[PDB]
Amino acid sequence: GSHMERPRQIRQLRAALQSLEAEIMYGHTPLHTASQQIAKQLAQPVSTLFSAFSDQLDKGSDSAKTAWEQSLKKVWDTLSLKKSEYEVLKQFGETLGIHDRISQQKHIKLALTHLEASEADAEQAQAKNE
Repeated sequence: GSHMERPRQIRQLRAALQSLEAEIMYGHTPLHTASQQIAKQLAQPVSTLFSAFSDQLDKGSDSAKTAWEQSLKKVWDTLSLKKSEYEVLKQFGETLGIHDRISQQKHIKLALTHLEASEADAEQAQAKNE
């Protein structure tokens, strides 16, 4: 049920993106391996975003940005999110292609906070409905 599923899926995305932020920033783990490790833990359908991303990166001459965008479009219809989440997730991809280290980091944090905010909106809509 979409009102119910949406907050839960945002919460999962916030978890997974926090882990990827760390690996990008100070990890010694290749991004494809980090994403696959997350995919193994998360429930479907959000898990498939991360396994698709891992595949695209691994067997790919694609930038991380391009691999992310492609994985996002591929899985999008399986998720229970609104367009506002899509745009946030797209901005997260665009962020992977930022070369300035500090600016990239801060734009990843913005994505995460944006999801925190959308999670609240989604919980508020749910609660309104009950």
